[PDB]
Formats: sequence, C-alpha cells, structure tokens
Amino acid sequence: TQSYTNSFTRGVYYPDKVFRSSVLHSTQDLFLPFFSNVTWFHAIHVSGTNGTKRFDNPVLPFNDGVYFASTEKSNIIRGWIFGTTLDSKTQSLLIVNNATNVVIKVCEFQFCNDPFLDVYYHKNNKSWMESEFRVYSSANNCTFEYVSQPFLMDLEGKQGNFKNLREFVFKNIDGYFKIYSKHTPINLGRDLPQGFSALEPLVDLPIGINITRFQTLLALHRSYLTPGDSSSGWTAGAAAYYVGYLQPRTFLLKYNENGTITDAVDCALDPLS
Amino acid sequence: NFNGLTGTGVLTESNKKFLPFQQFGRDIADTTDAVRDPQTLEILDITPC
Ligand SMILES: *[C@@H]1O[C@H](CO)[C@@H](O)[C@H](O)[C@H]1NC(C)=O
Ligand SMILES: *[C@@H]1O[C@H](CO)[C@@H](O)[C@H](O)[C@H]1NC(C)=O
Ligand SMILES: *[C@@H]1O[C@H](CO)[C@@H](O)[C@H](O)[C@H]1NC(C)=O
Ligand SMILES: *[C@@H]1O[C@H](CO)[C@@H](O)[C@H](O)[C@H]1NC(C)=O
Ligand SMILES: *[C@@H]1O[C@H](CO)[C@@H](O)[C@H](O)[C@H]1NC(C)=O
Repeated sequence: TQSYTNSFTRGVYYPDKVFRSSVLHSTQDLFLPFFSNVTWFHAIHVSGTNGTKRFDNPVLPFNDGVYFASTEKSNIIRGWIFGTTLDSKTQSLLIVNNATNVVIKVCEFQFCNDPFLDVYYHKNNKSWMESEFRVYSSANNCTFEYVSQPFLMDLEGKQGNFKNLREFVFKNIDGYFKIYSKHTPINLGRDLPQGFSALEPLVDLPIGINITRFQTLLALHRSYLTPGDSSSGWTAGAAAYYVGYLQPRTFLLKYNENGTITDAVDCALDPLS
Repeated sequence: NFNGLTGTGVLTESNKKFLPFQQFGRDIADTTDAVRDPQTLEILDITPC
C-alpha cells in the first residue's frame, strides 16, 4: 500500500514550556502543513500460513523529523529503530517497549536479520505471543541506557467502535532528541477523524547522533484484521499505519484561558490565512 | 531569587492551573508572572511593588 490521504488539522505541539493564557501568539517552527498528504504503510499476512516475507517494514528518509499516528486496539506496534547506518560502524537507537516499561538504548547494533515471525501466523486460534524478540547480536561500546515510565499507556477498548489513537512526533536537533506524544481515546468510525488536539511533550533525551534512516519494529508473528492491495500512487484502502514529514512553517496559535491550545492557522496555505 | 531568576515584588498564592511540564508564567511584554519553587511544587503569583 502506497496510497495518499489528507491530514486535515493535525500535528501541533507546544513550542515552549512557558505558560500563557488568552493570547494569540505567532511562532516560526517545524510543523506539519495543514491539508498535506500522508502515505499508508501496511502490515499484512502475506501468505501467513508459510514464512513468506511481507516487507512491511521499509526504511524511510527521515527528512527533518517525523510525524506518526497509529489506530489499533492491541499492542501490536511496539518500538522504533533509528540511525544513519544501522551497521557496525556507528551507533543506533532502540526505543523498544516492555510490558509496562520502556528502555531506550543507544548502542551499536551490528546485525538485524529480520523481525521474528511465527510460521503459522494465526491469532484466531492462539492468542499468546511470548518472549520471541531478539534482533541485536553484538553490543559493542555504548552508554546512555535511559529508562523511565512507559511511553504508551493501554487505553482499553470495549463495546466496539471505540479504540485508542496514538499520535507521536519525533525531532532531533542540536544534539537534543524530543518525542511529543498524545493519546486520543475517541476515534469512532474514522481512522483520521476531524478535530483539534495538541501534542504533549513527554521526554527530552540528549544523545547527539545524526539521524538519516529509521525502521519500525512490528510483532510480525501475526497482525490480524488486515486488508491489502498491490496498488501504488494515489489510491484507496486501509493500512492503520501512517507517516508524515515536517517543514519549517509559521503558525498562529490561540491559547485558551486555562492554557491549552484550541485553534491554529498556518500563514502559507491560503491568502485568507 | 528563584533558580537564578532575580526579581523584586510581592508573592501571593494564586489559582493558576499550571500543567506539570509548564514551569514559568508569562504575559505581554515578556514579563514574568509566576514561578515554580525549586524545592516544593507550588505556583504563586508575583506582583510588582
Ligand atoms: C498529495 O496527495 C494527494 C492525494 O492524497 C494528491 O492529489 C496530491 O497531488 C499530492 N501532492 C500535493 C498535494 O502536493
Ligand atoms: C525490558 O526488556 C529488556 C529485553 O529483555 C530487558 O533487557 C529489560 O531489563 C526489561 N526491563 C523491564 C523494566 O522490564
Ligand atoms: C568501541 O570502543 C572500543 C574502544 O575504543 C573499540 O575497541 C571498539 O572497536 C569500539 N567498537 C565500536 C563498534 O565502535
Ligand atoms: C550522518 O552521519 C554518518 C556517519 O555514520 C555520515 O556518513 C552521514 O553523512 C551523516 N549525515 C549527513 C547528512 O552528513
Ligand atoms: C478551565 O478549567 C476549569 C477546571 O476544570 C473548568 O472548570 C473550566 O470550565 C475550564 N475552562 C474552559 C473549559 O474554558
């Protein structure tokens, strides 16, 4: 799947820590332009009865930060890998997640063969996937094994038509790595529903390594409820796994009286704007 | 003096709903309005003499 879909009004985060109230403020920062297009990368059982390769986890350019969204009821999505090398020459970043914990490890990951996969790849019969994650082989010189409270907190889905939506923004500038996160329990029947919501800053990890590639780590043993097609370009379908690229834009934000961003307008989309 | 932020005035408790990540308070003309105590977790209004 390589379709294209419009991102209506998403991708705004608090520029700075200072509190403000009831002020219209203009800022110039990296942002996701309104009404831009985003691709749908997909995970599917490509002949899941056999160990047939799926190629659902490709490598992307990472041009000046990445926007990310995911709309699923399970914990299938867990972990990202970054780096310009992913080799033995230079370090690599791992943001793998535990059951109720996260560990961030910048270290030299020499060989990453492939995500682990159960040959049966059926979750309609067995629902347990236990301790089957080993991707890195040789851990050479490295430090900064940051540990804290888990990024994701499981918003339980029940009664149907009600699942959590996760939004993330990854930036790496001037030796500082910033991850803005937001959980929206309300998604209803739309994968990318209309509405305005800010992105909460969560962590600030000093590393300082230049990033030019990234890849996503899926629980590739099985991922159910997955349509797929061989189409490319401007098409239609479903992938439940998005991505977007930021640009150096200028925004105007309307802080509420309590101190929460309510509306925003970009100064480059429309003459009226 | 708070964390290296010199100032002068009167300090009084105020009902400012500061979010956990938000630390300083500010308004028009880059004027500091509230500060966060380096030891206790309290937010207080600052008013010039
Ligand atoms: C963005 O994607 C849309 C389809 O979603 C396409 O029509 C358009 O040409 C693409 N490029 C833009 C808007 O620059
Ligand atoms: C998380 O899992 C990794 C992988 O085995 C392990 O090294 C680490 O100690 C675990 N941490 C927690 C808090 O579970
Ligand atoms: C790590 O540093 C040690 C000491 O300089 C060196 O012997 C080793 O080859 C280094 N390994 C990598 C992968 O850079
Ligand atoms: C990022 O660092 C690597 C070193 O492994 C280097 O080869 C690459 O050119 C750097 N990226 C840029 C844009 O210079
Ligand atoms: C600001 O927060 C208070 C406390 O929850 C609430 O009573 C008030 O309605 C809020 N103001 C809004 C939503 O405009």
